[PDB]
Amino acid sequence: RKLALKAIDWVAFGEIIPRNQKAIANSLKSWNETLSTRLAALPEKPPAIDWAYYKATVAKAGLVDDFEKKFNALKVPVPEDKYTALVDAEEQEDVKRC
Amino acid sequence: VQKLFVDKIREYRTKRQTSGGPVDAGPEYQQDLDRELFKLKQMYGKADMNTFPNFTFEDPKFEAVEKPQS
Amino acid sequence: SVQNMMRQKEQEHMIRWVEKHVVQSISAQQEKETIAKCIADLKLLAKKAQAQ
Amino acid sequence: SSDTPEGVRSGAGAVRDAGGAFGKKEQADEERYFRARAREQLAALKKHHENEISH
Amino acid sequence: EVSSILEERILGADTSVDLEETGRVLSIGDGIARVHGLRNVQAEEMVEFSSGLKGMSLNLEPDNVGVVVFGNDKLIKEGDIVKRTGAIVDVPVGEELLGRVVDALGNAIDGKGPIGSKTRRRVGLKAPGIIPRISVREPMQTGIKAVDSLVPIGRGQRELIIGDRQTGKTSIAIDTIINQKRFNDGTDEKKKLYCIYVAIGQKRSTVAQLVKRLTDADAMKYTIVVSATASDAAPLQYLAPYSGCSMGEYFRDNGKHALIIYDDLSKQAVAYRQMSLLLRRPPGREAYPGDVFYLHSRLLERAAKMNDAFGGGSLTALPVIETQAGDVSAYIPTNVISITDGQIFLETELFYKGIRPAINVGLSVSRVGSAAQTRAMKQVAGTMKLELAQYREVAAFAQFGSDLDAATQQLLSRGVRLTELLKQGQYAPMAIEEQVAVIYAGVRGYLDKLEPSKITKFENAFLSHVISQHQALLGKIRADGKISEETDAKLKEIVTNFLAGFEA
Ligand SMILES: Nc1ncnc2c1ncn2[C@@H]1O[C@H](COP(=O)(O)OP(=O)(O)OP(=O)(O)O)[C@@H](O)[C@H]1O
Ligand SMILES: [Mg+2]
Repeated sequence: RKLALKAIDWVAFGEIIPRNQKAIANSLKSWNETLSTRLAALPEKPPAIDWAYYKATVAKAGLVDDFEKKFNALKVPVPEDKYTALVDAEEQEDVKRC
Repeated sequence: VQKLFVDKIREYRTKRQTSGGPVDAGPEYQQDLDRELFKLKQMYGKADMNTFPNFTFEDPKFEAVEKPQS
Repeated sequence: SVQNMMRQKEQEHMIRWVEKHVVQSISAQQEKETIAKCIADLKLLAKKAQAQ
Repeated sequence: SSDTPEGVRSGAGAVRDAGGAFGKKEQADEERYFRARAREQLAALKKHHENEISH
Repeated sequence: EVSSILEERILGADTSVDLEETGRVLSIGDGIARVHGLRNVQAEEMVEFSSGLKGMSLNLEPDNVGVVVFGNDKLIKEGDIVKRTGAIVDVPVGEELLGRVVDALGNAIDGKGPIGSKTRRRVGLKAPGIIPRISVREPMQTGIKAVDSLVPIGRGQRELIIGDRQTGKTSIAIDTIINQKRFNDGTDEKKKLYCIYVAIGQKRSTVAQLVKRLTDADAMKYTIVVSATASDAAPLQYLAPYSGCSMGEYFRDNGKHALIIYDDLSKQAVAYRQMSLLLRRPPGREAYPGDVFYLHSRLLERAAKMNDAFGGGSLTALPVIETQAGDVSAYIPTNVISITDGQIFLETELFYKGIRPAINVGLSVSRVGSAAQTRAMKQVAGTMKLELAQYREVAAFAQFGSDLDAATQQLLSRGVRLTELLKQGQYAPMAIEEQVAVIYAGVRGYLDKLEPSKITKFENAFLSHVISQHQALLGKIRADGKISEETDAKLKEIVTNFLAGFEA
């Protein structure tokens, strides 16, 4: 899999200082603690699919193996990254204003 | 007791010779295990015999806000 | 869960036929009773030599 | 007695379960006090103005 | 291939003839057979009747022998034949029983298959003496914040769970089975634990709900359950405590560790009283026989901490005892109190006042003391035990107190907030490194300004923080065992950083 690190969420990242908007900065740290535990719930690799024991234990053949032939060569397309760029776009304009 | 033993082995092989399946069960064992599995498959799940599952999921729209500083 | 559950249904129905069918088959074997006495005592002849 | 697990110890709500003098003095004091609060809460409940227009 | 395995068994069966030492039946009634004959039976020897039931001969009288029946007496007619087996009662034992449901005699009731155990063991063995024992030092982790703080349990101690009906006596002994999953899937061989659970006279539907609770938490691959239910005969609820120690002594004899739970021992003294008064034995106080102390003593003395010359094994015993109206001064609640080491006294008043688990720490003791706590837990809980004990002196001033000294207002202020740390939901057992951090947040003084209703919400927020963002500190209290000066400062800014921005 792939996993990149981050910076320290210690002093600055919870003190964004909006117009008395400490609640929006508090919600920003609350998403990092939730997703890091959901990443700690499941590993990077899933379980392995034993194919040889499937043929003998489910030995009524045809209908068992045809689903196991179609679901084996499938693909899982992850969601889009369209909102990933526009949120990073407003950081470029505000850093020029800061 | 071996002569009693092979008498048992004879009656297992006449029980092997089947053409209609359950001879002594009748409708009693046929209505039971058909209703027993369907009562258990209702607790198990509605899945087909060969339909492989495939779907997709929608991630959250990462929105932004404004904050005027400097 | 269907291939292994239904196997136990005819595993019990197998023995449900035999043990009611043995007693109707050995009830007329009185010609086998005259050797059943003659095979018992030779095991007893084998048995009484153990303590002696 | 009570300075060990073996001996008898008293719980909460043991004056009313006895039913003596203090158990009867407590029931007639919760009633003679909350009888006057059924007066002041019912007299001020007649001060709804919409009912008076119906009157 | 269903016909082939049935033909396989009957040729593999043994049909051989033997001798016997039989004796006719005189008078069967209420589950006590009187047999005339059987001139060479030992005491407590298993016989078997003509129908198929088995029997254990308890009274060796001159002209007859009194044999209890393992079943129902409607199949025993006067004039039957009582053959002899020739052996005292023995149970299968080994590693193969792990993850099965067994009755009091080792048969399989869950319907997976027969036990493949190659060994066999008697149930009437003795305890080890004084020489093969050593003092208890290792901790047995329960996972309850009030047990490991104030009434600890070592690995070889007997601890009694005493209380009334419906106060969470079964639930305290059901998450102690769940909590040992974190060691039982790892690598450290001398920290694993094995749990056995004995149900004595409960209904079959309750045991069928508790196996599913332990199947859900993936905690039925190292647990055995011995079920002698309510419908089963009166002597099968007598053997079943002694049929579990014989499975918990195979792990003590071979250098391993174990745990056993008797649920409950107050239904064994009743199933044994019925067997006595039907055999015409002299009664005593509350119609119990003269040897009900000798019934429970030689079952709890089999729990021992062995030394290194014999293997280093252990056996830990937790018996459950149900009192009636909170009177521990009855007959059986005073036998088992004077045998064991300490009690955990769950009240019913604290259960409805919000304190759950409702452990009364005023009456709960443990006489192995602080010698079974780790060095981290011992340092913080030694002041907490002194702090809570000063609160219980002044609990009677809380209902009308505002005109008191500022020390007394402080003693009330810390006692309420230490109590909220002790409450805990069901089926959530914690770790010792997470337990010591929450106690350290409270006993130092970092909570006397937070509102007493928020102490639960603050704790669930703080624990999920330090698991993900301070994982490298909870590996230097788990592996170190103690809490040093480097970790004392490192934990100090953590609870000051979280408390500063908390309310959001
Ligand atoms: N920590 C807890 N918090 C809240 N509820 C609990 C807790 N522990 C147990 N309970 C509840 O208490 C109820 C009864 O508990 P439990 O059956 O363990 O008591 P018991 O005295 O062992 O029962 P019995 O009297 O049948 O032996 C259960 O319904 C359970 O949901
Ligand atoms: Mg219970």
